[PDB]
Amino acid sequence: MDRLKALVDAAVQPVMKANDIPGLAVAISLKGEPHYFSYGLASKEDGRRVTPETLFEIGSVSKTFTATLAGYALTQDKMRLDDRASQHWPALQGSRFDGISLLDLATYTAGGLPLQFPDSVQKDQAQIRDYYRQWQPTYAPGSQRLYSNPSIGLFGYLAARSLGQPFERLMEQQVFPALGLEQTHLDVPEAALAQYAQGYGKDDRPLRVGPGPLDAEGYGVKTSAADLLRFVDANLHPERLDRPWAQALDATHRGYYKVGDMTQGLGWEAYDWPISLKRLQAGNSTPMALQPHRIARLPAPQALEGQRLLNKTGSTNGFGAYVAFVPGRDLGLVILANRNYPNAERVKIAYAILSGL
Amino acid sequence: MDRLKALVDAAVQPVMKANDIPGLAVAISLKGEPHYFSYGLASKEDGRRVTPETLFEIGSVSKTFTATLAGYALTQDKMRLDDRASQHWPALQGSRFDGISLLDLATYTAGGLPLQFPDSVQKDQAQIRDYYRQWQPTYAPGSQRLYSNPSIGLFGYLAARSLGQPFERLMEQQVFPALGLEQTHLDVPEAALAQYAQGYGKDDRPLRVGPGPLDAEGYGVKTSAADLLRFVDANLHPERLDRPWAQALDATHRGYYKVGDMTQGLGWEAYDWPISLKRLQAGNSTPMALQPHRIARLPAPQALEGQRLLNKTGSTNGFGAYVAFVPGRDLGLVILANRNYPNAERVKIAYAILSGL
Ligand SMILES: *C(=O)N1C[C@H](NOS(=O)(=O)O)CC[C@H]1C(=O)NOCCN
Ligand SMILES: *C(=O)N1C[C@H](NOS(=O)(=O)O)CC[C@H]1C(=O)NOCCN
Ligand code: NI
Ligand code: NI
Repeated sequence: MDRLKALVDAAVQPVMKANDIPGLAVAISLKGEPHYFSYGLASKEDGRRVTPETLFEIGSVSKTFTATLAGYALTQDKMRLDDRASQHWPALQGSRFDGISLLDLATYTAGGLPLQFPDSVQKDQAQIRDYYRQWQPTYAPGSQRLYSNPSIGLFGYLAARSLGQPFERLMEQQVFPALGLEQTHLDVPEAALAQYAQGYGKDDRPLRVGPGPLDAEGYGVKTSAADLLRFVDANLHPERLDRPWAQALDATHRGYYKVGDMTQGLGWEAYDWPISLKRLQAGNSTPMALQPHRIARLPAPQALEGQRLLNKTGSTNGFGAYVAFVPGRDLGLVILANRNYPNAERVKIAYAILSGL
Repeated sequence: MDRLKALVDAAVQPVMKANDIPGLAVAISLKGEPHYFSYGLASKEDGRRVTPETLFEIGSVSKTFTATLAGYALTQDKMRLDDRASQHWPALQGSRFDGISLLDLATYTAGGLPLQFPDSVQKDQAQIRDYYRQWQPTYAPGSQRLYSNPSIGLFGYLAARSLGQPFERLMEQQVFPALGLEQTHLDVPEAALAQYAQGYGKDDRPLRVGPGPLDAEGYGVKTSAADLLRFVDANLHPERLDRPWAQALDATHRGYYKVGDMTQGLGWEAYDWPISLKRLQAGNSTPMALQPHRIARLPAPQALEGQRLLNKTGSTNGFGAYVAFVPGRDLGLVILANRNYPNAERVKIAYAILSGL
């Protein structure tokens, strides 16, 4: 494995140095076997080292887990993607969500739901409900992609409602276990807190993510490199799971439209593979997150398999994560850092590694 | 026996409906007498009905047969569980299998051998050998249980080598006949193909298991409900076979360590009986098959008899099998289906039946 070791060292170390990244865990799945590389410090104050068991905040990578729950709800015939959103929450009946579908919410095409909830919306059922009740669209549903936590957040919350339980309960009791995961959480238990890395912000201050409205659905997962690769491996081989959970994962591997080179799935975003580093970086750039883009809608849902790269970026104030896999090559990659360093740099590491596998 | 009929019907029918199972064969050994219940279709195409003679793929239940061959090798003083793996295959000498025991391989504690051979390893001796020669442990031997086909596959293969014959020949010529079995096969003969059920996959496609490296050892057995109950009955009363085969069966009823509620034997996995449905389901859950678990090693091997439930689950892309017995209550159960439906559902059927006996 010294060959893989040399490749990963060469990819990681220059970027860790250039971005002053205290700690970074890599997990690679190659030819059906895991490989771990654990760099630096989980905490600068007490000098705890990064291991494959260190817990990191993965931020928006959480959307892939949220998509998995929604996938399950489909397999159980509890909801359908063409359902009107308000079908699954009576409180929204009569609002604009009578005419917005679950698919629109999942794929950020509801009509201009913002990146975040207004700063005034606290983590509170009534305030979240009221926000959606009063929300006035900027566009007609299904025409403009605008990356949005309130959009996919609602999708996840409605999936939970369709299954008749809180989102958090379903994730902790059903989803994580069904995926073969045991070190993956929405709220890190007391027993595992010693594994929780410290995050380091823009100003080098220690930071951990605080609560917010629909945080669990949008950006709330904490996990290790080892457990996140287990998730990637389930995505590569959904047959490691029970039938309905295999089907749930399959549902997150279906593309609905294109923006530039990117095909939008549930949570996952896909690309042809190979693709240039420059194009992959463009798909993961700040304008992709912050600008609205017209969508090019596929005539039918497209299976995101074969020679394709499926990926997701995620950040919190103190953390930067990236996950990617190539279904047709059985390659899987996880890079978790305890600094929020640029998306382009994460893609740089991933590309250098994947290019050499 | 309409009373047993009422119990079995009530346990089976709802689960068949819920999981869209085309065909399911139940065989129960109660107080030393067999009872068969045969539901639905062995093939949806030609409407052939399930009978106690229908052949199903039992997947990982095959491991109990593999363990029995190893049990025989032990009785014939051809190998010992403490033996270094490479003692029984000179080709592995100089590899990590110089420091891994037969017991490690049998009980999935070699140090991180994966669930499956990499898809790139073909059913070929050289490729299988090279895989093992190049393999590097994630963990120290004897410390972590990670369920693995290459692991127990090697155990069975090495047992065969110790006896001086191919694994397939030993199973067909010696093991199956010794157990009184005539409808149990690694490869179904032409004469019996009309009995071989069609399997039905995740997507409802007609599926039968295809060849793979060490498939015979890990998951390759096809058998009927009647023949598999005959095997269960041999397990309940080993003294019913020739002395060496009685001893071979006894060897598979010895526990070496615990993980949660489960005591690990050779092939067989054991629990106290009675135990809650919830706990029995956890023992047969996805995290059990996919997560590494630190083992709690027993001071000496524990005889798996009296008030205990010994069981094994098994699946292929198109089939789902479950077998269980309670030595101290002389109870035996076989449930074979031609759909790979969730482990928890199989346990639900079995628990409902066993609790009513
Ligand atoms: C997800 O991690 N997001 C969404 C967005 N950036 O998109 S990404 O480049 O695809 O990750 C803004 C940052 C981030 C969060 O919202 N993270 O949650 C912590 C602050 N709300
Ligand atoms: C055995 O049937 N296995 C082992 C594993 N699941 O464990 S079990 O729940 O104890 O059965 C994965 C699936 C399955 C197979 O490997 N089946 O053979 C076909 C794929 N190699
Ligand atoms: Ni594959
Ligand atoms: Ni008895």
